[PDB]
Amino acid sequence: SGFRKMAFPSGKVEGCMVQVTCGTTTLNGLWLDDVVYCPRHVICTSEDMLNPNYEDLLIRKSNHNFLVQAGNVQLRVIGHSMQNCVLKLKVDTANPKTPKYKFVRIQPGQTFSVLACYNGSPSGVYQCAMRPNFTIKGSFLNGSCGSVGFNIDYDCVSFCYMHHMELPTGVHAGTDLEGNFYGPFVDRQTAQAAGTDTTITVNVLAWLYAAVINGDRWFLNRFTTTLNDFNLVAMKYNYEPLTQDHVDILGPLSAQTGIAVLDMCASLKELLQNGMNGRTILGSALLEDEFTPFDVVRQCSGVT
Amino acid sequence: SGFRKMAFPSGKVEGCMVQVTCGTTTLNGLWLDDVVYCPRHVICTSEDMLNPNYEDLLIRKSNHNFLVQAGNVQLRVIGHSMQNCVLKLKVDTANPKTPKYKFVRIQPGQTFSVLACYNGSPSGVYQCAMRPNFTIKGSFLNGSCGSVGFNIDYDCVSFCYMHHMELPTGVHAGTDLEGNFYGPFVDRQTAQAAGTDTTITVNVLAWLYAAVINGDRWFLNRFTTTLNDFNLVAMKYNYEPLTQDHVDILGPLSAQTGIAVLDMCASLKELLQNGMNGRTILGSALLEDEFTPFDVVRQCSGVT
Ligand SMILES: *[C@@H](CC(=O)OCC)[C@H](C[C@@H]1CCNC1=O)NC(=O)[C@@H](CC(=O)[C@@H](NC(=O)c1cc(C)on1)C(C)C)Cc1ccc(F)cc1
Ligand SMILES: *[C@@H](CC(=O)OCC)[C@H](C[C@@H]1CCNC1=O)NC(=O)[C@@H](CC(=O)[C@@H](NC(=O)c1cc(C)on1)C(C)C)Cc1ccc(F)cc1
Repeated sequence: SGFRKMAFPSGKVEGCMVQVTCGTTTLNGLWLDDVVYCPRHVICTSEDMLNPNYEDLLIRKSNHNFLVQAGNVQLRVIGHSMQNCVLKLKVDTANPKTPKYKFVRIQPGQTFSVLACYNGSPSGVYQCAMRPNFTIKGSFLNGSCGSVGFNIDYDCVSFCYMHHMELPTGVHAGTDLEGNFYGPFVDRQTAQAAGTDTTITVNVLAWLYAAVINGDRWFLNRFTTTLNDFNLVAMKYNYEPLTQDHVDILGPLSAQTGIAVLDMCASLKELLQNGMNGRTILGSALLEDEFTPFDVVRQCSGVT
Repeated sequence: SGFRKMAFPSGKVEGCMVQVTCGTTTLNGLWLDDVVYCPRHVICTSEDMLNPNYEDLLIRKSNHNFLVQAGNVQLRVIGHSMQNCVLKLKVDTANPKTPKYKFVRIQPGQTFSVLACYNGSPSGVYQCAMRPNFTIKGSFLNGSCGSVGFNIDYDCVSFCYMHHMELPTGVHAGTDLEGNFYGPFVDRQTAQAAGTDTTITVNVLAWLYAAVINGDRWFLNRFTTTLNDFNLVAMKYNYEPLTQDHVDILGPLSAQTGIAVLDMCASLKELLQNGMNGRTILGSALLEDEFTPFDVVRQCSGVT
């Protein structure tokens, strides 16, 4: 038993991380088959970043302006292509460590593992969520860009995130592996509004089932509610509305514990109204929303 | 910027994980060179676990009663030895993925990465601390035993932990890689008292520095204090006393921020006395103690 913020094992992704250099700019790239993927802003001089014309800037680059190091081995870049906000660098070598992989675009509320890298070297692995406003609360310093987020489905790495930017508020923004930003964000150093960040209500409920499974039950009350009563209270507290799809997703946890979703909604309504009164749930003094119902089922069934 | 509970990349340790089977009992093993390391309780039937005589049970086993699977490859066991609470199985094949490695015994308050495994397969990586009472707040299910904890110093993997036990209180106990238990625990299904779990004061201070670096300053107060004033208050709140070694170790963070250790001690004293009043620090509604000063330096400098 016990419950922790758990990342997927990072090994299959470590063997894909290379260093991409263009003039001063050194950041991380993802080496799958004979293609290296990185942020297209590797081609920007800090001055460009104000208002970059990425076509005009890329046009003035040759294959040879791009330095790719895989450990100590140099990869010959034999092609440079722009797909939305990512650079695709064709290389002379297929990566022999390439795992089975897909590119996915994840939805708000979904979690992924981030392999935080600097100079194409892995430093750290942490789990986080796509926030409803399509930001992530990550840990990223200078050189971290091109760090990827991924899920693992047995043998298949599903890449969902590539890190491009921090907003002045200290939260993070990036793209799927086809170079489309999550959220209304652009790869430009100008004022960008995130949106009001709401709580992921379905995830809070899954974490409350996590809590009951680990013997933390003090917040289980007598009452019940409706999807409509609950949502009317939830919106007051900047919580995402709960839909029937959310209730059906919470089904297995409901069945395991013998607590109906709408009884757990009734308990969460209390916690929002009356507060936690200084009691912790699974060692946290606040309601946690960065665990999906799959994340909870993984870690209370032990999927490998 | 940003700040997360971050595990080391798990790749080098994934390459060492094997499944060990003895009669019914299946659990995880660590394969370094031509030796497999696992919990000695692999030889116990659930009935034995009440009061096991490990000599009498081991005596009745031969090299061929031991099935080691490394993915699909069966390893031929050519020798079996007991060192404290671990089995050493001599195998015909040195592990070609053996990294540079040490066995270290960590101190209370130090952090490590856990690679949670089932049937010799990696499922997840999370960071935690050796509690002052020599327990860990982990996530382990049935089959998790032989899962290891490690630190990584560039290319060298320092193994510090092998999981053996959950206590009835839902916290965890295990050994160093020479099979010595952390704390007063034995590998038996009998009543074992953990000890009073205190807060790791040096880690709380490092985390407060982490907070100031990330723009979270609201708790920086007017006062100062002495090592003795602070410690006198710290003991009242079940915090570990702060020593000169702790002040010296907090030096880099002190220098970075221009905030002297005893000024941060003075701030922490207030938080203990007044409580947190419902505000958060780095997204937590309580004082976090599972980040060392090295962990904070790692993540506010980006060591790779
Ligand atoms: C990754 C790239 C890098 O380090 O370059 C190689 C040397 C890096 C990661 C972030 C910096 C520290 N924390 C991070 O997450 N990203 C950058 O270097 C970009 C930094 C930004 O994201 C800036 N964003 C803005 O300029 C901005 C300001 C406002 C109001 O809205 N957006 C913040 C640090 C402010 C640099 C960059 C790259 C590409 C761009 F199109 C713009 C900026
Ligand atoms: C790992 C062993 C494994 O993989 O089994 C091989 C098939 C596993 C870890 C725990 C299971 C649940 N979560 C865990 O972290 N260990 C066990 O299966 C042991 C179970 C325990 O540790 C029990 N502890 C006690 O028996 C106990 C009771 C008291 C007062 O103090 N300690 C808990 C389930 C309660 C089984 C085991 C192994 C070795 C032993 F010496 C005794 C018991």
